[PDB]
Amino acid sequence: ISVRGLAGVENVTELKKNFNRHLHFTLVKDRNVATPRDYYFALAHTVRDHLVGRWIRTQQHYYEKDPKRIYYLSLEFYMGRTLQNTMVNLALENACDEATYQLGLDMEELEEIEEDAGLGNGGLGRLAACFLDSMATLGLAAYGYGIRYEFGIFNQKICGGWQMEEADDWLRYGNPWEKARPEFTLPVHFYGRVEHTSQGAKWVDTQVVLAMPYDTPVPGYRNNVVNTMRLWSAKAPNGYIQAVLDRNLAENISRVLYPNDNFFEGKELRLKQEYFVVAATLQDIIRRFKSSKNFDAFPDKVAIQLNDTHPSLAIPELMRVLVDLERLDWDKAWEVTVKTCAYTNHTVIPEALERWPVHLLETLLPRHLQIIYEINQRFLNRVAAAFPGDVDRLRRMSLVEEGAVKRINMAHLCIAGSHAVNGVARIHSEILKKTIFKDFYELEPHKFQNKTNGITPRRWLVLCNPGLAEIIAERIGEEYISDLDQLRKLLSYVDDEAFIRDVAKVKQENKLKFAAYLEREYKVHINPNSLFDVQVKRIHEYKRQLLNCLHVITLYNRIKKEPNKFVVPRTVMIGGKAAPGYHMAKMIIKLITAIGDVVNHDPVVGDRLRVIFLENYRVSLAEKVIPAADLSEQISTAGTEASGTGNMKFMLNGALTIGTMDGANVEMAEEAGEENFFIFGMRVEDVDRLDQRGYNAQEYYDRIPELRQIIEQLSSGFFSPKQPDLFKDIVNMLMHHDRFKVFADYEEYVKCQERVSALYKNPREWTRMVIRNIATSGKFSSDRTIAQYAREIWGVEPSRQRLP
Ligand SMILES: O=c1[nH]cnc2c1ncn2[C@@H]1O[C@H](COP(=O)(O)O)[C@@H](O)[C@H]1O
Ligand SMILES: COC(=O)N[C@]1(C(N)=O)O[C@H](CO)[C@@H](O)[C@H](O)[C@H]1O
Ligand SMILES: *Cc1c(COP(=O)(O)O)cnc(C)c1O
Repeated sequence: ISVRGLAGVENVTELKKNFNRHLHFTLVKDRNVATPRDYYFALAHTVRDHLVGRWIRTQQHYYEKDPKRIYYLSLEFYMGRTLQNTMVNLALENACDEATYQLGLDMEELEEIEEDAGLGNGGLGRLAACFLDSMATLGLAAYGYGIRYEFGIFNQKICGGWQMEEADDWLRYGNPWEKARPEFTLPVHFYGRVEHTSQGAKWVDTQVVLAMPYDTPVPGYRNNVVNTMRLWSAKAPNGYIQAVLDRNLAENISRVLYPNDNFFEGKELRLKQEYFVVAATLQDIIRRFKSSKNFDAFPDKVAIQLNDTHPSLAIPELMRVLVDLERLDWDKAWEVTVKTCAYTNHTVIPEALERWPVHLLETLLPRHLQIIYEINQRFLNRVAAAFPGDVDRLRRMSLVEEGAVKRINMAHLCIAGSHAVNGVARIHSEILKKTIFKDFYELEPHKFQNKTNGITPRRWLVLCNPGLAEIIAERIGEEYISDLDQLRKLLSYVDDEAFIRDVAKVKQENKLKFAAYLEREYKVHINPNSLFDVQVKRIHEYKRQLLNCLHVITLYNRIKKEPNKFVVPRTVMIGGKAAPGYHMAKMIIKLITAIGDVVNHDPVVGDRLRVIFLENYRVSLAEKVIPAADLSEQISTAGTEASGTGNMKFMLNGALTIGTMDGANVEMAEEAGEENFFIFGMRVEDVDRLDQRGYNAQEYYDRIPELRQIIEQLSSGFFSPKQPDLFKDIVNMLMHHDRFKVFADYEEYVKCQERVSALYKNPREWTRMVIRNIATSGKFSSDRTIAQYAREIWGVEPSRQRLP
């Protein structure tokens, strides 16, 4: 494969030399007892050596040049594995492949040893990771800042058809990429009280937790740029035994990632994590600023991007530093703060927005609450000046929410304290200005923007689908890898017989490889000559895995009704993690496995239909299953999925999409042409009209015989004979408390699925439509998204110029 680079003779020689050297000196092993794991580590250290010179030169270059610095703060960075990504970005893949082969090893088998760095829940976490990759590739002096969790998202086991959570001890064998930096450890304060003297305010009597940074290299695509991701680790400050044991209390701050996707859990520990990242990060930012070329120019030299409201405390924290410590007058400090910060909102689901009770804030961060109240007062003074007499607007826009439990609306704080606020897909950003943040948009229309998400073509095409990346390069070269819009050139081949044959060959190759993986690793057998119908994403009610479930049972029931009637064979795969405390999501996973239990063992169905639940869906699994997918399920209720990103890996990897007009699905359909998509169901307007007159699930049940049959099968125990009432909760929700209107999209979804099967019956036309999708996926590269952030928000110009 040409996109994988050269395997120079000297390079290969040197690599084998360093591989053996590391096995000896670093791993302290000898070939006779070395395990595949040992070899994986020897290769990883060998590959890591190649990043060092560039890492040092890059950071040195920024200190010398002093460009504006981009600080991307996030509580999640779902990086996945690093070995292949590093070889790809450094053009070492073929060289290492040859070197390892000459050493009698299979590089791919070695790659399977590496643990996914799973410091993320799903979309938002992965976006942070794609963004890091694009910022480096675009030559931006960007710094990823987060927290080094000891345990990322739990490993999902399925036992008896149910999800079981196991700690994700990803650091057991170490992390060869990161570099501990204990020398740059910083103090973070908690609790305490505030004193107002003659020098202003003073935060005193605080408890200290130390933040120790660990730096990870972030390589751009062959431009010799290696940026940094700095993750903070909590350390206790500098009878007796119990006192030493109690050091765990402070160190617990960075122990584990809260496993919630699109759900706010107001736990004090989570608040600590948020302030922890923010306080330490901002000390780094101020220090760099001071040793650069004073505060008037701070915004010209610093950009702080908030990945949702998670690190929103950065606003009052910056004000605290500027006012309490640097002694800037409030007004000036605020001007600087707003010009420095920008907020990215990723959801409209109300239960996902952060609203911290004021008592928690008053106790844990007394000075920050005082600063927040002052920010609010001045902000509401401006609202009042702009809309005199509009008292309810004041109440609505306030950073303070009034109930039994007074809370602080973190999103309102972010809008008030940021010069830019953006949504993550056109429809979502428009919805923001129309509903949720309408008052704010009216007060400051210019603050509001859109930055449609993207995914990186390196990990999500070149790494995961080398076969596809190769046939594409065969026709248009390699420029598209960091200029995805060039994929448009592929429209010239919709009628090219060789390309049509190869696109289909590549997909079938991936399907065989994926089938081999499931047999080997999970001992699951799937029919390779079936349509691979895939819905992989976190289990949620709004994502409607349940709708997928209704369809699957429909397919089963239709086959049983007319057994001799031909149907396009399908392997329906659903995978994803459920937050541990999310009851319905866990019941849904169980229904999925229970459906398979019946469907997969009915002799009449045979291999015409199979339903499997893919265990432990994570980034590394996404890289295997997405390239093998024929149909991509993106069926959230219109208006609920802010953007989605899995939708865009599927499109880029040759799968056709069946989905609603939600999030970026809208833009995806627009780019490819609705005739090349399988859009169905209610649009946002329809959902609202239903909400206006009231959603009554009974009407659909009463009017659709096939739906009725399925609900009665669930309620009577057809999918749980030993426990007839097992799914009563799902049925009750669907029939009476379905916020996401599953029944309302059932008929159109089943009809749309019929249309999917019809096209699949025509391999040639299925493939030509696929080509029209791949060819128009360019807009969804994260390089485009990031270039937009740079020019429209950060005020810096991206660049593809190589470093020496
Ligand atoms: O005072 C200094 N003298 C010379 N080089 C420096 C100095 N401070 C930082 N650097 C260089 O700039 C890099 C950037 O460090 P940082 O951005 O503060 O993490 C350092 O690793 C050094 O190469
Ligand atoms: C707190 O809000 C979120 O986490 N929002 C989400 C997500 N759950 O991943 O963010 C990602 C990245 O923007 C979006 O693609 C997705 O539709 C949205 O739901
Ligand atoms: C991309 C990705 C997600 C987000 O997928 P959506 O379908 O947009 O929710 C979640 N998990 C992993 C492992 C991903 O790679």
